[PDB]
Amino acid sequence: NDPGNMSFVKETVDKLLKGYDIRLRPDFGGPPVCVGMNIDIASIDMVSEVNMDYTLTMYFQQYWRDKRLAYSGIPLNLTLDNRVADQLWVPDTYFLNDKKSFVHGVTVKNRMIRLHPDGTVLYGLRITTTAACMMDLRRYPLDEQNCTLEIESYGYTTDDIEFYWRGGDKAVTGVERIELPQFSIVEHRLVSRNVVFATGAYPRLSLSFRLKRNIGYFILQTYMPSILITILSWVSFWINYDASAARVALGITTVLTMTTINTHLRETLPKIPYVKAIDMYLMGCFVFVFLALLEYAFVNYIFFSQPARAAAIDRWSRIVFPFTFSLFNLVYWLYYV
Amino acid sequence: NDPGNMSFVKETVDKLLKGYDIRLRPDFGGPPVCVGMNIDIASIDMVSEVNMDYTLTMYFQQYWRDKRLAYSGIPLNLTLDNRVADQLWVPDTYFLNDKKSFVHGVTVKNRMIRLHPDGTVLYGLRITTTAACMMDLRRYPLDEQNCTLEIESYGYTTDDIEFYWRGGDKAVTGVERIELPQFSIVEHRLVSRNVVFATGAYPRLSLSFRLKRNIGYFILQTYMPSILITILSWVSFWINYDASAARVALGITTVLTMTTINTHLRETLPKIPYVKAIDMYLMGCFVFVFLALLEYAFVNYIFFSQPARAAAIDRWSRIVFPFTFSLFNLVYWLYYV
Amino acid sequence: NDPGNMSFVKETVDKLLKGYDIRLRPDFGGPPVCVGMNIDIASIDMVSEVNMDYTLTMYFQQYWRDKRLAYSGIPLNLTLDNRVADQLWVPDTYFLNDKKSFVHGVTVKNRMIRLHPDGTVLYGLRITTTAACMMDLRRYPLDEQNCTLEIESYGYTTDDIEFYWRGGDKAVTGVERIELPQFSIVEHRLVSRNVVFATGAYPRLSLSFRLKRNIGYFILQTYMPSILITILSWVSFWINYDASAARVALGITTVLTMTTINTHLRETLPKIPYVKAIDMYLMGCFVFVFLALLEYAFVNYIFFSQPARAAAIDRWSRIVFPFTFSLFNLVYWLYYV
Amino acid sequence: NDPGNMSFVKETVDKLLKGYDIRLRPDFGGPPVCVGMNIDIASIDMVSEVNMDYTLTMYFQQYWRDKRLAYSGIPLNLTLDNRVADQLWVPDTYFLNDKKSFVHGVTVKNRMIRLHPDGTVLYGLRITTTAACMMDLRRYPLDEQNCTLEIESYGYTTDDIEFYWRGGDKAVTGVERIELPQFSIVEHRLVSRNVVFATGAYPRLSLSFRLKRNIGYFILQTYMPSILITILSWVSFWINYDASAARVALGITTVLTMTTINTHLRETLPKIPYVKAIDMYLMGCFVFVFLALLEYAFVNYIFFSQPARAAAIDRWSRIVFPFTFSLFNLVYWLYYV
Amino acid sequence: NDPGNMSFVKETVDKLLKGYDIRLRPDFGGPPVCVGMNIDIASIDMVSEVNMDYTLTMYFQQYWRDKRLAYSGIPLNLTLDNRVADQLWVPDTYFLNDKKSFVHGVTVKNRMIRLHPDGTVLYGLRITTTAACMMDLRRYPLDEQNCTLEIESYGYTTDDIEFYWRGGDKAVTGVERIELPQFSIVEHRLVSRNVVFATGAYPRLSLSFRLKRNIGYFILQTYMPSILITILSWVSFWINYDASAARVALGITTVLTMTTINTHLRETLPKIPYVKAIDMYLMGCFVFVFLALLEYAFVNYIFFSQPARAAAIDRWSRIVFPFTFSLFNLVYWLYYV
Ligand SMILES: *[C@@H]1O[C@H](CO)[C@@H](O[C@@H]2O[C@H](CO)[C@@H](O[C@@H]3O[C@H](CO[C@H]4O[C@H](CO)[C@@H](O)[C@H](O)[C@@H]4O)[C@@H](O)[C@H](O[C@H]4O[C@H](CO)[C@@H](O)[C@H](O)[C@@H]4O)[C@@H]3O)[C@H](O)[C@H]2NC(C)=O)[C@H](O)[C@H]1NC(C)=O
Ligand SMILES: *[C@@H]1O[C@H](CO)[C@@H](O[C@@H]2O[C@H](CO)[C@@H](O[C@@H]3O[C@H](CO[C@H]4O[C@H](CO)[C@@H](O)[C@H](O)[C@@H]4O)[C@@H](O)[C@H](O[C@H]4O[C@H](CO)[C@@H](O)[C@H](O)[C@@H]4O)[C@@H]3O)[C@H](O)[C@H]2NC(C)=O)[C@H](O)[C@H]1NC(C)=O
Ligand SMILES: *[C@@H]1O[C@H](CO)[C@@H](O[C@@H]2O[C@H](CO)[C@@H](O[C@@H]3O[C@H](CO[C@H]4O[C@H](CO)[C@@H](O)[C@H](O)[C@@H]4O)[C@@H](O)[C@H](O[C@H]4O[C@H](CO)[C@@H](O)[C@H](O)[C@@H]4O)[C@@H]3O)[C@H](O)[C@H]2NC(C)=O)[C@H](O)[C@H]1NC(C)=O
Ligand SMILES: *[C@@H]1O[C@H](CO)[C@@H](O[C@@H]2O[C@H](CO)[C@@H](O[C@@H]3O[C@H](CO[C@H]4O[C@H](CO)[C@@H](O)[C@H](O)[C@@H]4O)[C@@H](O)[C@H](O[C@H]4O[C@H](CO)[C@@H](O)[C@H](O)[C@@H]4O)[C@@H]3O)[C@H](O)[C@H]2NC(C)=O)[C@H](O)[C@H]1NC(C)=O
Ligand SMILES: *[C@@H]1O[C@H](CO)[C@@H](O[C@@H]2O[C@H](CO)[C@@H](O)[C@H](O)[C@H]2NC(C)=O)[C@H](O)[C@H]1NC(C)=O
Ligand SMILES: *[C@@H]1O[C@H](CO)[C@@H](O)[C@H](O)[C@H]1NC(C)=O
Ligand SMILES: *[C@@H]1O[C@H](CO)[C@@H](O)[C@H](O)[C@H]1NC(C)=O
Ligand SMILES: *[C@@H]1O[C@H](CO)[C@@H](O)[C@H](O)[C@H]1NC(C)=O
Ligand SMILES: *[C@@H]1O[C@H](CO)[C@@H](O)[C@H](O)[C@H]1NC(C)=O
Ligand SMILES: *[C@@H]1O[C@H](CO)[C@@H](O)[C@H](O)[C@H]1NC(C)=O
Ligand SMILES: [Cl-]
Ligand SMILES: [Cl-]
Ligand SMILES: [Cl-]
Ligand SMILES: [Cl-]
Ligand SMILES: [Cl-]
Repeated sequence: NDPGNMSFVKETVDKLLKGYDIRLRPDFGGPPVCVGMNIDIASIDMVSEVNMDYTLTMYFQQYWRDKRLAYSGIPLNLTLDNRVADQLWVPDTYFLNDKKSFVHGVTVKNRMIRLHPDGTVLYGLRITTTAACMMDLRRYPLDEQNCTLEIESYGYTTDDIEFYWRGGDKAVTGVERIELPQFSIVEHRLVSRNVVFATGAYPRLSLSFRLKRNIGYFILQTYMPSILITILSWVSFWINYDASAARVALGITTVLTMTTINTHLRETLPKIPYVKAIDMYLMGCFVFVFLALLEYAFVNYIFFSQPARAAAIDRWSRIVFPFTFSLFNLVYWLYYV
Repeated sequence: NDPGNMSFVKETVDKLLKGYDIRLRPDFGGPPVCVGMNIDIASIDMVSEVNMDYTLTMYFQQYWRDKRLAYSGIPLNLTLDNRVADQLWVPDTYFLNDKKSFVHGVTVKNRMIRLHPDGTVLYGLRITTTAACMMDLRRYPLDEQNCTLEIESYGYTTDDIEFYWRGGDKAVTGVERIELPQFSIVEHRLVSRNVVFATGAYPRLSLSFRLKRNIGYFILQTYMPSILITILSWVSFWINYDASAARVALGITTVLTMTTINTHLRETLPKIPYVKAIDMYLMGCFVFVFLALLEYAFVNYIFFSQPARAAAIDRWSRIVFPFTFSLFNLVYWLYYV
Repeated sequence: NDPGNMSFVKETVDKLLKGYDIRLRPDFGGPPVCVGMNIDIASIDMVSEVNMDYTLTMYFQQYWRDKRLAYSGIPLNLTLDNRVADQLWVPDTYFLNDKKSFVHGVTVKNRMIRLHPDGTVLYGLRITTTAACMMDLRRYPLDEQNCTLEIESYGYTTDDIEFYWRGGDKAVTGVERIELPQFSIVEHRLVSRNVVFATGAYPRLSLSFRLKRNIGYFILQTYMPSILITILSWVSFWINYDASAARVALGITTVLTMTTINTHLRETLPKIPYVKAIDMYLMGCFVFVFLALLEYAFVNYIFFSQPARAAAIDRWSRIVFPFTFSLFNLVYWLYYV
Repeated sequence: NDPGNMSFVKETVDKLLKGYDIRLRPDFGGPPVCVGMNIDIASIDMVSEVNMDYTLTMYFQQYWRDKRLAYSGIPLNLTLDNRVADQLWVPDTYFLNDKKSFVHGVTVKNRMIRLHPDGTVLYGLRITTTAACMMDLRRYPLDEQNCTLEIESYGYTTDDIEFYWRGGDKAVTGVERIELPQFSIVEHRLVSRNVVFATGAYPRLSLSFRLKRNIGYFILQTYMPSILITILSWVSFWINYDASAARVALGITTVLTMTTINTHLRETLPKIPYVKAIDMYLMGCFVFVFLALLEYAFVNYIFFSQPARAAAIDRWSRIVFPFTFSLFNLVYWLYYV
Repeated sequence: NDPGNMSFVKETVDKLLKGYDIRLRPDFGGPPVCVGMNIDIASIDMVSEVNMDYTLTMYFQQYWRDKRLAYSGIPLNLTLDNRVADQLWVPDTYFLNDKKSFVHGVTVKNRMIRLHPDGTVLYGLRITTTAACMMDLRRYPLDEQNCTLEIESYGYTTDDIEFYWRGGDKAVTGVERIELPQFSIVEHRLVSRNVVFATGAYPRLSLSFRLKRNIGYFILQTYMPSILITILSWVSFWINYDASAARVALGITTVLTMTTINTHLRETLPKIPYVKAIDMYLMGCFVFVFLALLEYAFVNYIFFSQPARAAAIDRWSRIVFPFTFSLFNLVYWLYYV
């Protein structure tokens, strides 16, 4: 009779849990129970190309109705201590593609249960999850990635449990507040579908983001140092061919410098082994400095016999190398845009 | 009647827990319960730019009143074993921006419960928490950071629970004893406010520090080696231009040395990819050594035809390079102070 | 009488667990209980040569019959909450070669129990396991690996429990969907056998894959840089022998470049210490550049006394080195194919 | 009556735990309970300068008297299974400066409870703890460190619990058996005191060690390579000044070699950023090789105009550089001893 | 009467656990209980010189008799579910030198309990343990190590529990199947003894292995590259002394190459700081290349004044350096064999 009477509320709640069976879903043997889900994305911790995964922190909320929990006489929504969730049936929701997830537990287990007079249950969890994201890094670092989060029921088919995004397209919030230092989020989508398996159709909810990488860092730290070394290799062309020590030292040191750039960048670059766009550019620049030293090899071999022809080779090399390298840049960036 | 009678105290405490409901907050259905909080900061373990987080160890204390726990006849404050906290209602306090936190449990769970005759509860926890701190590292290593710790109730709105800093501005202690090897704490602030959400206003407490990085290490290990290499590149100007091997070797080795400095520092520097102030300085010095070798390319090309003009270019380069580099230093440090 | 009557189903299930003993296997003291197993491979997280292990995520399902759990009157398959599995006997199945495995527990423990009227139990678990895989890396990176997963009963012999692959060769699914960036799966096999131990025969199930490594990355990043340095060393042969500084600098810098390639690749290469095929090729190329500099040592020592003989040595070196290196390549790749 | 009668001992122990309250300390409301502590140090796992902590494994024993546990008729000390400790009051002892600690649990929880007829309790735990140790590394690697372990009661003041070292100065054993590869233990001290806090005085026990680092490794691997490069730079002085290519190459390569030593040592050196003694020596040697190349710059500029003065500068440089470097060594080692 | 009657077996087992006290050892107050132990070594995961520990996976079995568990009428050995071990007394066996150990728990806790009619208990556990192994690495990488596993009772003295190796020298199996990529096992020993402590003698079992490292990897990757650089330094002796640029560049580049070998190997070598045999060889080779460049310093200083004496120094250096280096190799390998 009195909502503020704590003794009466204890009697009301104990009546709900008297005879309550946690092993049975609501409306057992009848129509499936519809569970609505909405996510408040706290942050995206990291996106790892080496491990092919990303880490996500979110507020995961589930919304279903259990008529066994309906109470009367109290015109209020009962927010209960999170330890009562162990005494109730909850959906066996799991993330299909997650690798390691947990529920925060400081200072208490980050969980909330809110009851409603008609039997509706609001069930919230603060979850940090690492989900697998297979990344196509052929265009690295100019790549665009699409990482998803799959939500499914572990043991119940669509004859028992159905999923939907509560609130429509606005079910997932906090996407605009995500601050990824390396990526920029382009779009996010919410997909609801049933997936047919051996044991029957299973409810499925999908949340996906499209990530576009920021290339500003790689231009300054990776492409620019390699270009300048390639430019520096062409200095040998304008050096007089009689100076054997100067042009050989200049040619071989640029090759030495190029290898140091290549070898040390591999430590900073992702450890995943296969061909990438950045590797094609770095190897392309190494070929040019390799051919620049070979150019002087031909000139130095024929400088004594045919000075006019040796000088002619050197003069043309002052144009072919800048033109071919610029032509190589044109085709490379057009193919990677 | 006798405070020292252990049997009587057991009877008194068991009476308090007889009929006690942990699922209901104090004054359920009535005015919100006010929870006072104070923090004793044990230490700040680390501040990570790569992970964008910091680790904090603290004594977290909560102070509320529960009239269900009021006892009479014992004019003493009852300090109970920490296992009794599981038999009482405690606030569902959590840290909004934490990534991984735990309560120490050696040799026992680091927790204390103290009861008072009027029903007041003192609840302490020793917590190590890793909290996310988004760092703006454009001015790295001359950056100044502001890392916070957000405290909020997980399931209760301001109609049920209210937060305040117990003791005012002196609620948080131990800040002056924090010893960060890399940072110096400038100020800390305590903020109390209510944040409006979809489900209503939520109590919020904020503790923030301002961190100023120490630049002494970077001057000796990063800026000084790069400056001296740039100074060493200008030695080629005073070397006679006829010595083709000497000036070419000197010019190309400084470029080789500069790349080794750049590549190896990236391992020591933070792994976060984007433009930083230190990167601008390192790349700026590489341009100067790159142009120093290009300067001899022009001189060596025209030394035979116009010795006077080639010598004139060399003479002016002994002034422009020191002046431009000093001018570059002036604008760089003024823009980063 | 009514399948949709939740109260009747609770009575039926409680009758099954009344007097049920979890310490005794089904048909205790009689014929062994046959447990059928099928695996749905979610993914293969990683394959580590340094740790000699691979990480696997899968849906592990076990299928046995317990006549103590037979129920009548309900013509339906009872899917129960996963917390009921603690109240039933389950096989003590473990993975023989695993190093670290766990069952996912977000948002609930990833586990399902399904009962059938005849007493059959379907028991599913989502398990991430790290299994030891001893790899023969003599042919690295042209190696082919065979990693297995051994399934055995911990405490029961074949007189008590028997294993079989439920569904035959189609028991394990999802192998075709595995996407390993570095490896390609060639075949998988299912083996069932009994292994005789000291305490008797034990049931055993084996799932093995054959992995073939992708060599495309190593050709571009490891073999190609080393070959080009070896080619660049032969440039000294066509350089005139009077230029002492040029040929010595060219010869010694290629050795310097080769060491930098060798030393830095070790960081990228697996940390396991022993002889590998890639090490033989890298050391072979170092011998050629080492002998190239020794070739000029002989020429420079006898150029003054016998110019004709010194020139003859240089002329033959322009053929022997390309021929021997090509001959070395022919034998190397034939032995490693 | 019969000590060997297992049934009688069960009756005696069950009588002690009948009515026993774990929430109340012994002599509740009366004099404080004195807890004696002794530690058997198993090992010191590691000492980390990067993390500013050390790892310790020890046998932690606590010794107090509880008259509620007094028994008569059995003239024996009852060693009970470690699961009985959960049914008894134990001190809330914790380590003030620990970062991560645990109690070993294989094959059982490493814990022992021994009862005595007068009510005395012996309570042992095998604990591995990581304790914070703030290290002053200005004199690194010639530093001497003092790492402590603070022991305190979490919730009880000196009015309730008092601490003392059981056995006096011999309370802590196993210090002489500690084998640190990098450090040598000089002394250890045991301190007992009461620390006044806001809520009153708290018992405190302190165990501290003084660690002296071993410098033999750094002499061979760090100081010796840098000294020899500095010695090698002076070779240019005895080289004839007409050889422009030789002295420039020798001077610039020593600078290149010095940077490689500096950059690569940072990976092996601790990652903590600030000035250290080793950094001063490495930077000092770089200045000498930097000035050695500048010395030839002056000589090469004036060799044509004033050969006598240019030769005079070279002759004096053969003495000033060895003398200044030796003078630099004298002041450096005297200031760091 | 009927072994196959599951109801009768439940009655028999429940009778054993009726009145059973887990806090008391078998034959409490009487003769000590003898516990037999045998180990089936599954594998040795890794041996870490940096952490001074090794990881071991094994089947740990304990064999004792408890007359309280004797049953009659069932002529069979009762294999029970592993959850019954929590209802029985088990020895408090722990590993003295372990650092981190756990019992596998997928799909169940890897544990078995087998009862016998006379009261004998067979108790098995699958344990992965990391045990501390102090390694003497003065002879690294030609070192031979002896790693042990100490087994002891935590709380019981020899008056209560006694240990023995069940099966004699054949108690530990699977040693011959251990496959360490870096080490080869020479011998293993089983030791049983009582260790006298302050509180009395304690039972102790010791299992130790002798490990011999494989040096094949270090010969190819560490010793061979350093030897060839030292050989390459002697090329300067046969180069004509008039070529100042050639011999200086050759001498200083070998020093540069040697430092790169030394610095980069430290990353691959163990991080433990102190003198090792490999460090002596690497530093010895650096002295030879250091003295080789100093040899030309003397020759170049006196070539103009005394060409005959300068040539004489060069001629003798072609013999002393190969002889001293070979003499250095002879003493080094004899002292390290
Ligand atoms: C990252 O990558 C993933 C995987 O490719 C992308 O996920 C896909 O997203 C698209 C939408 O952008 C999904 O397409 C939609 O699927 C809905 C569900 O499909 C189920 O139901 C339909 C029948 O309704 C069945 O045919 C189907 O088999 C499933 O059972 C559909 O309802 C949608 O249909 C709507 O649009 C079509 C036109 O496209 C209309 O004709 C319809 O009337 C209706 O309006 C639609 O087809 C697709 O299913 C998702 N794939 C998966 C595997 O889930 C992410 O979008 C991507 N991320 C980003 C940022 O791009
Ligand atoms: C990775 O490496 C592992 C280990 O080498 C390979 O595993 C082996 O796989 C082969 C099959 O490819 C297995 O061979 C088969 O074993 C079955 C079980 O053996 C038990 O039972 C037989 C009697 O039936 C006993 O003799 C034996 O001792 C065992 O107790 C056999 O039933 C199979 O026999 C079938 O084929 C033979 C011909 O080969 C016929 O004569 C038979 O009639 C019958 O049709 C067969 O012998 C082998 O046992 C596996 N080894 C282990 C240790 O399990 C993986 O295959 C490999 N991975 C890849 C991808 O290659
Ligand atoms: C690593 O660094 C720590 C911190 O600096 C060192 O710890 C200190 O150790 C010294 C001893 O070496 C301690 O000094 C002793 O403290 C005792 C306790 O102090 C309490 O009680 C006294 C009154 O008795 C109060 O004044 C005080 O405020 C405390 O409440 C004292 O009892 C000792 O006094 C004894 O010596 C003095 C002379 O020194 C005599 O006059 C006295 O009569 C008596 O005999 C003494 O003062 C010091 O307290 C420790 N500091 C801390 C913070 O605990 C470690 O020693 C160091 N490690 C190594 C290896 O050097
Ligand atoms: C790695 O390093 C460890 C530590 O050094 C080695 O462990 C030692 O192994 C040897 C055997 O190889 C052990 O020696 C034996 O110890 C037994 C137990 O000693 C207890 O009991 C005896 C009395 O019986 C007491 O004197 C002693 O103090 C102990 O209380 C002895 O019973 C053995 O005696 C047998 O041999 C001797 C001759 O050597 C005969 O005279 C006896 O009659 C009898 O037959 C023997 O002394 C030694 O105890 C171990 N040390 C430790 C600390 O446990 C490992 O062997 C090594 N690993 C490898 C692979 O080498
Ligand atoms: C029990 O705790 C209360 C609260 O800490 C103590 O009350 C304080 O008493 C001091 C004086 O001793 C006052 O200065 C404070 O203002 C009081 N605080 C409050 C909230 O009342 C009380 O003294 C303690 N009881 C005992 C026996 O120590
Ligand atoms: C509060 O509810 C309890 C339980 O129904 C009841 O006994 C009590 O009388 C109520 N309070 C009042 C003031 O009536
Ligand atoms: C202590 O309290 C108990 C419980 O109220 C009571 O039975 C006992 O008599 C008290 N002690 C004394 C000495 O009265
Ligand atoms: C449902 O089953 C319960 C338990 O057997 C029974 O008491 C109840 O009457 C059943 N429902 C109906 C509508 O009969
Ligand atoms: C052992 O103690 C029990 C409990 O006190 C008692 O019933 C039994 O008789 C004792 N044993 C003997 C031989 O008296
Ligand atoms: C099996 O044992 C139970 C318990 O002792 C007994 O009641 C039952 O009669 C036995 N079975 C048969 C067939 O006698
Ligand atoms: Cl957490
Ligand atoms: Cl802890
Ligand atoms: Cl998980
Ligand atoms: Cl452990
Ligand atoms: Cl495990």
